[PDB]
Amino acid sequence: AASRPNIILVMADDLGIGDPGCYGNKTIRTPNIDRLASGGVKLTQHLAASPLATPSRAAFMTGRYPVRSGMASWSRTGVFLFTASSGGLPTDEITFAKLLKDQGYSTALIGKWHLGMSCHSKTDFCHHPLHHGFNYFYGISLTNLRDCKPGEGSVFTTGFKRLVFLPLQIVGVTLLTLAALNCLGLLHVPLGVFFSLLFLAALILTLFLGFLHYFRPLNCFMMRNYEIIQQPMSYDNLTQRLTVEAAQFIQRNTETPFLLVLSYLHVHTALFSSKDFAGKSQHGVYGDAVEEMDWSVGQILNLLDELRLANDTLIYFTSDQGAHVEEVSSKGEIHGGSNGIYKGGKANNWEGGIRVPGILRWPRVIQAGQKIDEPTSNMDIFPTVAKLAGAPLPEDRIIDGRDLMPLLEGKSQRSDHEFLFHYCNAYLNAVRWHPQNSTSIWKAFFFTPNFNPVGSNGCFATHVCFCFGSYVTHHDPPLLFDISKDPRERNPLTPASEPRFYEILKVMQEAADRHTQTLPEVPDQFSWNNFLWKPWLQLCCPSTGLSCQCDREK
Amino acid sequence: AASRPNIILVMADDLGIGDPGCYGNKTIRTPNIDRLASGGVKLTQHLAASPLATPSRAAFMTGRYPVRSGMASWSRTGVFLFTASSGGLPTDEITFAKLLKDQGYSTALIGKWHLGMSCHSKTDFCHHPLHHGFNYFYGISLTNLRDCKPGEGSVFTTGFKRLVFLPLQIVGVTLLTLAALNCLGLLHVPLGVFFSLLFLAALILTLFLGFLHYFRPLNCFMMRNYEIIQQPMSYDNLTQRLTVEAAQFIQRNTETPFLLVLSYLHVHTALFSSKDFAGKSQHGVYGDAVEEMDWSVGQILNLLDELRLANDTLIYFTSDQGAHVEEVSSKGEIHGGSNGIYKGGKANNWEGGIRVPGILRWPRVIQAGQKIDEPTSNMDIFPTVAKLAGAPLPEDRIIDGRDLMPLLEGKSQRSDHEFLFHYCNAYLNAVRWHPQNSTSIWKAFFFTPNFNPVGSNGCFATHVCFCFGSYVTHHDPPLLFDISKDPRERNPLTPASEPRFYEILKVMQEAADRHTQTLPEVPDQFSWNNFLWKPWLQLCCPSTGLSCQCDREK
Amino acid sequence: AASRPNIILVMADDLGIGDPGCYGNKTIRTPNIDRLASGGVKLTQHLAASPLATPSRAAFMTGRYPVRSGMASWSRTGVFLFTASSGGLPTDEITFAKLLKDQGYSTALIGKWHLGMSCHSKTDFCHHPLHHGFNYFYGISLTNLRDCKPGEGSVFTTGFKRLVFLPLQIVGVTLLTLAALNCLGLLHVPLGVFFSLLFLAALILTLFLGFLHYFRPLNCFMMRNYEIIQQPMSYDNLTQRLTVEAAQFIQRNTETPFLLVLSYLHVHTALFSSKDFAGKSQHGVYGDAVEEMDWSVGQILNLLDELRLANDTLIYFTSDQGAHVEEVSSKGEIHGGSNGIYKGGKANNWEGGIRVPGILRWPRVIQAGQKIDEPTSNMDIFPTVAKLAGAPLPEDRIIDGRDLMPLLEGKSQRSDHEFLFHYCNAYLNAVRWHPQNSTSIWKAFFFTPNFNPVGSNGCFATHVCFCFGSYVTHHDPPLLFDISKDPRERNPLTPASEPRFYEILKVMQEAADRHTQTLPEVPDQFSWNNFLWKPWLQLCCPSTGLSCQCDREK
Ligand SMILES: CCCCCCCCO[C@@H]1O[C@H](CO)[C@@H](O)[C@H](O)[C@H]1O
Ligand SMILES: CCCCCCCCO[C@@H]1O[C@H](CO)[C@@H](O)[C@H](O)[C@H]1O
Ligand SMILES: CCCCCCCCO[C@@H]1O[C@H](CO)[C@@H](O)[C@H](O)[C@H]1O
Ligand SMILES: CCCCCCCCO[C@@H]1O[C@H](CO)[C@@H](O)[C@H](O)[C@H]1O
Ligand SMILES: CCCCCCCCO[C@@H]1O[C@H](CO)[C@@H](O)[C@H](O)[C@H]1O
Ligand SMILES: CCCCCCCCO[C@@H]1O[C@H](CO)[C@@H](O)[C@H](O)[C@H]1O
Ligand SMILES: *[C@@H]1O[C@H](CO)[C@@H](O)[C@H](O)[C@H]1NC(C)=O
Ligand SMILES: *[C@@H]1O[C@H](CO)[C@@H](O)[C@H](O)[C@H]1NC(C)=O
Ligand SMILES: *[C@@H]1O[C@H](CO)[C@@H](O)[C@H](O)[C@H]1NC(C)=O
Ligand SMILES: *[C@@H]1O[C@H](CO)[C@@H](O)[C@H](O)[C@H]1NC(C)=O
Ligand SMILES: *[C@@H]1O[C@H](CO)[C@@H](O)[C@H](O)[C@H]1NC(C)=O
Ligand SMILES: *[C@@H]1O[C@H](CO)[C@@H](O)[C@H](O)[C@H]1NC(C)=O
Ligand SMILES: [Ca+2]
Ligand SMILES: [Ca+2]
Ligand SMILES: [Ca+2]
Repeated sequence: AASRPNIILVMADDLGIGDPGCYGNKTIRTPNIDRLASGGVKLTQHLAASPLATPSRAAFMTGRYPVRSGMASWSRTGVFLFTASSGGLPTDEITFAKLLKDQGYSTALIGKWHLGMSCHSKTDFCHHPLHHGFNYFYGISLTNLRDCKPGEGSVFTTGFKRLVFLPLQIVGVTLLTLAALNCLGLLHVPLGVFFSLLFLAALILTLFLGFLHYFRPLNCFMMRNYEIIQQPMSYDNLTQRLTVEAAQFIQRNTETPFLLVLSYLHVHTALFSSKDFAGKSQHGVYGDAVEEMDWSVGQILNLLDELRLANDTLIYFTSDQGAHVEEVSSKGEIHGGSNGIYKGGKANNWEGGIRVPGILRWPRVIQAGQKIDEPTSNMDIFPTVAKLAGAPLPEDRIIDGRDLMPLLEGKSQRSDHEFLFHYCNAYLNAVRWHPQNSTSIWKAFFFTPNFNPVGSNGCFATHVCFCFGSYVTHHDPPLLFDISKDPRERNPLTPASEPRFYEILKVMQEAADRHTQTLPEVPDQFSWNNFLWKPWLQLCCPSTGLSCQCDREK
Repeated sequence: AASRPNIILVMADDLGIGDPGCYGNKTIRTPNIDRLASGGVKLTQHLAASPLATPSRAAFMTGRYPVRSGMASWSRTGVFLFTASSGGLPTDEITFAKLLKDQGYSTALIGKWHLGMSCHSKTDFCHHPLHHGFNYFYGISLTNLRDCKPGEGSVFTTGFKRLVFLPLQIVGVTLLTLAALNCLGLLHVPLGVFFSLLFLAALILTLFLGFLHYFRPLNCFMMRNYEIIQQPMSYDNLTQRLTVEAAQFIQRNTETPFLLVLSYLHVHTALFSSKDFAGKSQHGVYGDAVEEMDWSVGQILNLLDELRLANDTLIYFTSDQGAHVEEVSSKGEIHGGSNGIYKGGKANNWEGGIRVPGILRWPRVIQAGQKIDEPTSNMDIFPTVAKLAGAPLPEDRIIDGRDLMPLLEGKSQRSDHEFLFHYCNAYLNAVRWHPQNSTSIWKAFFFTPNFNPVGSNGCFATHVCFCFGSYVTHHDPPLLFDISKDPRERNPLTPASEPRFYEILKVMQEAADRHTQTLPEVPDQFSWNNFLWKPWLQLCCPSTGLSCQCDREK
Repeated sequence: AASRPNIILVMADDLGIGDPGCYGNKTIRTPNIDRLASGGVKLTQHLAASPLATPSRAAFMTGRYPVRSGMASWSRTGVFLFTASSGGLPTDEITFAKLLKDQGYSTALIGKWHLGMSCHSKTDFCHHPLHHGFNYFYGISLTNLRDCKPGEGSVFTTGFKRLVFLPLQIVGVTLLTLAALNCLGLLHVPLGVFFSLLFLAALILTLFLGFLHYFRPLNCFMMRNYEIIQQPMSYDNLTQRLTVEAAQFIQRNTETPFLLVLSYLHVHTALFSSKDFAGKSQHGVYGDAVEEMDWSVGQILNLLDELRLANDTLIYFTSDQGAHVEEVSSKGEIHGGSNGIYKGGKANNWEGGIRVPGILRWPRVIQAGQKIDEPTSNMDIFPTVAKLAGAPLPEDRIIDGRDLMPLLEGKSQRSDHEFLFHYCNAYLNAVRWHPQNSTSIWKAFFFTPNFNPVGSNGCFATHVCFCFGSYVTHHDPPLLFDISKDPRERNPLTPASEPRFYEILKVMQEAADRHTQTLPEVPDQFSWNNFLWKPWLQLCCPSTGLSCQCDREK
């Protein structure tokens, strides 16, 4: 309440709720994260606003459902995949960094943004962190990917199938069949037809080889503020470089209230580790990455102690969504983390998709060793930090998040989230209703993703499930659950609360009905126009030839 | 004589007469085959009707010289090389399986057929085993080949030279020369000429890469009856899978007279072995394959003993032709077996080409431990088994084979084969005359194959010798031998029997003359029309894309 | 003086003056070369006439500056790089081999020529050793190169950049950009434009792959006299094969005065060694090659002792120019030798480029253990050997070399080289003035090569420095040195001899002025016409197809 503490918000990438020690895992070392939970409050029902990166991060920055800002797609691509695309967090949205910057906070983003970069010109930076309330940025504008690390697979394999391999197999089989029919004297094949087929194969293959050659340097690079500093990105000491930049930022601000958003690349695939962590872990390179990340967190923690800032710094730890079930190396090396008890994971709205770790420590104000089981959202951070900074909330627009501090301080027992809505990109997937004066958590599913292998935990054919069409199965009436009684979501409710369906579904359907009546009519940041590679947007660190390449970090 | 015993005919692929233990080899373990010879009769002059697979097997199935059925080519290709080709054992030919099936035998083929599959439509199966007297088929329609096993060479290298590498070298050298002449100002080369050359190179290379990609799955696959069960064929436990199918067939017929043809893939190249045999042998992976094959034979033998069928089962063991001398890995790893004393081998009519093991066991009727040195043919099985089954011989056509049982039972001392003819595919290579009341074996050569390396045992330039033109050398007068005196064929007769040439060559030339007067005028199953790949004949096990691929065996 | 001794001239390739034991190196074993220096005279200021192979060897053969014979280029290519090019030592030049052959010497060249081969027809051999005074030739017509040994790099990388990789990157980026603009609806791209781009890429790549495939066999091959004997050249026992041919030549001439030029392939890159030398050395495969070369020299030395020819054989040892500083494996493996104290090296006119070992032994006439510090040239051999053979010098043309024997015999104290000129290919680089009755060595630089990495010893961007344009920096006034006081050339003279510049530069500039007034107007053996690959000049040892390939040595 206008006391202006320092604020550090830490976001892991695809860390599952079953990964940290303090959430039940007995073999992953996260001693510094569980230190945070033991010294503070550990949220038990903390819900990301989407099970994919870009929309979850949009909602975290704005305190607003991603559909309110057109940051959720209608197509299969739910996150930005090219740095040189025009979609991004709209210029008229207000982040908590801007709210806090307007109150005199020093603001910095270290690590992953994934909310766009430029719009019309490669230097307008309309969606860049520095245009969205951050005074300093060190990190990457897009995301880590398999493709960013050579010999680690590709997130584009499904796409290569429709657009490259299958057309090229049709052309090739047509050419071989025509040549045989010609040779057997069943068909005169004009050379023009052979020419057309060879020409088409050569064009498809050239485009494909161009994509293979250029994607990593054009899309996997490090920036400081508006400049490229390493292209392609090096994984050498990556996490340590992020740690040093975050520690240095804090040291520049020991007498100035500051806001640090520390947005790790871990543990999104293309897993990696320094020499100090490699090989020595529970579940493969995944474990080394998880606990390299915990090391980095401890380094920041030890800094605040050394600098005597720990008592009046609020620290929040989360991941943007749950771990990715379908993430399996071609050699079967099991990447992706654990969501523990809960079903599903990244890219669906089963509990393992959206229930993420949520830890808050603020030693001066928040009682240590607490545990909040009430439903909270990662959109709640926006109003929490705004009030703490003395920044008024925006009054020209809806804010879906709710201040956490009355709950964190014991002034309140039940959170201000009687209804929450679970979107699958742009499509309303599930409604959550934790009724008042009640303990149960009603959860209806307008649809469910068709898990690709039988009985399997995920959608291993398309690597992620989708939200619409052939990949999904609608349910009428809505398909109801009680998350209070079974977290594992392993039995769909019907015989128990049957004398209650139509009365409680009507109050949940009206909530959705009332809800989608506040959704206005906004540009789609994921339209083809805004998703596709635009040559004039491509940032290219000057090198020899037309090559994009430098290591100004070195 | 209408006693209807069970009948098992076992055919190895390219097993040389110098390979089995019971034929003199002191380092290959064939304990189950030599068991057969010790319990039965071991033929010393058993002669395949051709030194190549397809015609030898045609003659074995029909009891008839391959030229009688148009199953011998005039070109360099002597065996079928594509499953989707229309040549095959003609529909009007009668196999011993059909003769025996018409007497109520249960009939089965396990393993290699190599006598065609379909004619006009991919499902007419006009040449398939089930249309030629077999009630059940488990195996492959074509043959094992180097190309069926990845990283094992190719039988098509000679062909790649004429059709791919040499044209592509001409185009490439023309293009480089033209570019230099253009650049030096000696010749204006229109872009159309460069375009034509590049276009032609691209087309040749695409066709070649298509062949490299598709040949194995389109031609190396397992079938049961009319259905593909594994495509491409897996070599995992291959011989054991064949053993189980053959044992199961016998077990379905313990009270029904049955005919099992067991036609191994061993020891034709693409050699292979289970884990139980790999590495532990005499002469490389060849030895492991030979004695894996002997293991399989012992398993059938032990079955008949367990089931109490051994006493009234006739068993025959042979290979389709002699071992392949010219079969040498690129790394020099010596594949192909041994023909021992005899000269030549697979694809020529020297003794090592056509003299093959021939073992018969029938404990109730055939005295154990016997040894027949009289000339016999692998065409003799057809009338042997027909009489045993009570099936009358076809009387509308010539049968060249002769019942073996009077000889096997000691009722006769000299076989009914005063003259035999040795074809090199469609061309009469050699005449054999074992005169009556005589011991010598006169063998004339109308021509001989030009062994490619000097003094070498085979034709290592084209991998096999041929039967016509540049690869051969005619001889007038016919070039005479006495196989009784030297098996090694190491000295051509002239000074010894010189006062006998013109009198005995005239009686052998009249035999050939009389012989080729019975050869009628028949379709060529090896014409280009019938040898070449026809797209509409291609069996393709349904998979994703246009790919031919399944493992319904699994 | 018409005593007709035998004469052996030994030339290493790129052996630096800091490599032999007898010149100060304490870790390279050259026991047979330093034996030569201990038994004879070791020249301290022996200067190659050029720091590149072809012109240095031209000047050695003719006793004449390379510009006098048009054997120095104006372009970046300073040596012949194709056997099938028409440039070469002009037919009107006279070598010392021809002078000596005309006096009745038996003459032989063993090893590297690098002065051309044929002119208009592949069999005119207008520039071949046998047309330039040698009666016998065993060796290579061009040079050893990285490209002659597979997996050893390429001397053409810079060229691949301008002519292949950069054009192909422009075409590829244009194609990818056009495809994206077309796809985004900003530009209709006609198929003709895509076709043109693909066609151009295919042509560039075909030419490049043709160069990669054909360069080694077409340019790296062994000859005896006018015939190819091994194509491509084998490195197996290469140095030993050269040793045997040189020893055999001597043995054919134990009673006939003979001239042996033994021109090693060592130690030019594509380094190599027999089994007897591999792995056991100071500075890598370079050391093994250097001391394999010393072994070969000892073998010739021991021969003359065995044959009792050592006392009246004059032996000379040198290398054609200094070691190559910029020669570094891609894996950083340090190839190229050491120039010791002196600056620069191969392809520049700093002292390390042109100051080479120079050893003479002639036990009957030359006092052992001597050391000549006077400036001498590798052009001095021509008149030395001519007088020894009784051959008169050519009187229709200038000879720049000067007989060494008055100096070697102690009849004279100062050499006849008051002025020498240091050419960078065709461009006068430096003037050397060792004034008379003086000890200092004045050296002016009209220009200097711009060493590519900062402070680096060489020009590592273009692998060698050049002589003109962007790679060089002119100096007015000429940039003066005193080589007597500092060999390392590490301080440019100005404050010391400042009251002497304009008076001594005017006498050195007049020397150059007077000098270039004797340079006549001659064909350029390095014109594009004479450097470029001509298809009709290509020697091709007959093989299968259009392939150039044989091992008649075997
Ligand atoms: C005629 C139809 C062509 C459509 C091709 C669209 C071009 C796709 O653009 C791709 O985007 C990536 C940029 O990050 C790059 O790696 C590749 O250069 C590029 O091929
Ligand atoms: C300094 C920020 C970028 C300005 C440089 C503009 C030129 C960008 O050049 C880019 O190079 C890429 C591969 O080399 C291509 O794939 C892109 O089409 C091209 O736009
Ligand atoms: C214009 C001249 C073209 C003649 C090419 C003949 C096509 C050869 O057909 C080949 O047969 C095999 C089928 O088993 C396949 O592996 C290949 O698809 C195919 O290229
Ligand atoms: C089920 C028995 C076959 C019916 C399927 C008909 C389609 C066969 O498709 C075949 O695919 C091959 C490679 O994919 C091509 O090389 C052949 O030209 C093509 O005929
Ligand atoms: C239209 C412009 C084309 C110019 C290409 C010049 C051809 C270069 O000639 C090259 O020389 C080498 C001979 O030793 C060979 O290895 C290659 O065959 C050849 O490509
Ligand atoms: C015997 C001396 C040479 C006579 C043979 C003339 C034919 C030379 O053929 C050469 O083959 C090379 C690659 O194969 C090509 O690159 C050359 O353009 C071509 O001229
Ligand atoms: C923080 O609070 C604890 C407990 O009240 C105290 O021991 C510690 O010294 C405080 N640190 C600072 C920097 O005030
Ligand atoms: C703990 O994490 C590992 C991998 O990070 C996972 O395999 C395991 O299932 C997790 N624990 C539980 C109880 O799920
Ligand atoms: C087969 O014959 C042998 C010897 O006559 C006998 O020992 C054996 O029991 C017989 N087997 C059967 C199944 O009749
Ligand atoms: C026995 O077989 C091996 C290979 O199978 C062969 O090398 C050997 O020559 C054979 N024995 C005789 C006597 O030929
Ligand atoms: C060479 O000279 C030395 C010393 O004068 C002598 O010992 C040796 O025998 C001579 N050799 C010949 C071959 O004359
Ligand atoms: C001796 O030679 C080696 C390599 O041949 C070189 O590294 C070293 O510098 C040389 N010695 C001196 C004193 O330069
Ligand atoms: Ca994520
Ligand atoms: Ca065979
Ligand atoms: Ca040199």
